[PDB]
Order: sequence, then C-alpha cells, then structure tokens
Amino acid sequence: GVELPCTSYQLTTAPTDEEIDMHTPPDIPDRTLLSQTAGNVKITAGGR
Amino acid sequence: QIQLVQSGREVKNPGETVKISCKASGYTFTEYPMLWVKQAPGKGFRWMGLIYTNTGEPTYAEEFKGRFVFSLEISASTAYLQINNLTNEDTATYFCVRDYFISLDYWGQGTTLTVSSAKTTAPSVYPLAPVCGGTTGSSVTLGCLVKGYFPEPVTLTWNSGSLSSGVHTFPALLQSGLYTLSSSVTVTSNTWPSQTITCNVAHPASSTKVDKKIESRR
Repeated sequence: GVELPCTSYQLTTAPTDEEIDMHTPPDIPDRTLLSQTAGNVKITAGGR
Repeated sequence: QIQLVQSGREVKNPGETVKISCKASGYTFTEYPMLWVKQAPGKGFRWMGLIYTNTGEPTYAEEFKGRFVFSLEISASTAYLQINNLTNEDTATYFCVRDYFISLDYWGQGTTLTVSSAKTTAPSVYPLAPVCGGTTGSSVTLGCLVKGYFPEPVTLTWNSGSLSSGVHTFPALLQSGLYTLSSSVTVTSNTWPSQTITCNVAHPASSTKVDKKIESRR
C-alpha cells in the first residue's frame, strides 16, 4: 500500500557505532567462597 | 587455651530458665567459634549451634537451639546458654566447643542438668568417721555426703581442701524428690584418726553447703 521512508534499524555487522562500556570495574556483592573455621578460617578454592 | 568453661550440674525448673554460663575464653568468644551444645540424656552433645566469633554471632541448631537459647558477650568469652522454658522432657547435658577449621579445635567443659522443678532446698552434709570395729588396714575410710538436699545437684565440698585429697564423691541419689549421695573420704594412716577424712554436700535453694570431718566415733 506504501513504501514509506523511515528508519531501518541496523541489522548488519555494526561493529563501531555502539560502545559497550565498563568504568569503575565490577562492583557488586557476592562472597560465596566462604568456608568454615573458628579463628583461623578453613576456606577452600571456590565462588568467584 | 580452649576453656569453654560451662556451668555445673543442674536441677532445672520446669517453666523457668537455667543459664549454663559458657565463659568460652582462650578458645572463641571474642574471635572464634563458640559451638553451642545441647546435651542428650542419651543423645550426647547435640546441636545448639555455633558461631565463628570475629564479628560476634551465635548460631542455633534444630533440636538444642530453641528452648535452650544462648547469649554471648564474647569479650571475656562470656556467654550463657539457658536451658529454658522448662519441661520434664527438656533436661540433658550441655556443652560448648572452641573451634578452628569449622569442626571444633578445642573442647569445653559443659554441665549436666535434669529438668525438674520440685522441692528446692540446700544440701545436708552427712559426715562419718570409720568403723568402731576393725580399722585393720592402711588408713581410715569414712564419708561425707550430700544428703537431704532436695533437689540435686548437691555438691561435695570437703574440709577446705583437706578432705579434697582422698575425698572421692559419688552422685546424689535422686529419690522421693530428694538428693542423698555419699562420698568416700579417705583419711590416711598417717592422717586419720589423728586427723579426719571429711566431705560435705552443697545446695543453693537453701544456700548451704555442709562440710563434715570424719570424726572420732569413740
């Protein structure tokens, strides 16, 4: 009914118009490598 | 050193609380694991929980944490586990642990308490010297007992440390709502009957503890 001129949102190999960033590199809470000890804590390798 | 110094024995009041004081020091109150321990009448040292103590938390278990609820001011190693909300099916032993490598690395002394809110009196010291017939042996054998102190635990305190050598106590006999138990006070052949061989019994509901020498019987 029409070929209306409009925006073709890019689906090609668009490598460099967008920039996925990271500044102040990773900051969040996750401490799941804890192990059991009393005063000298017996932790292992694990978690993050 | 790992001194989770618990309270002594107990005759724990039903409906009340009894705070077996775990002075959990040298092992963990203020830096390390205070392992809270209910104590089975068959079950042994059962889980009231545990806590690594660098921050300051105790942790609870499923069967001992609950009616036994414990608090902890870990700076002197101070804490107290109350065998509390007492029932006749609530009494047992009790203990702690001083931890390292999350199983326990030192073991604390504990205290055994039977849940019974009954007559509450101080102990009677039942003293006794040897037989008037015989005494053909190495020494004199006599007694000091925690008798007539309803209820127990009725301690054996003996002669200011003089009847703490040789004075080996037994448990208080729990009968009729009263504790009556004896202890063999051994006075030596160099010691007795030139000296005594004497023990005594202790009870808090009358606030007494009678120490009796093994006297001359005649």
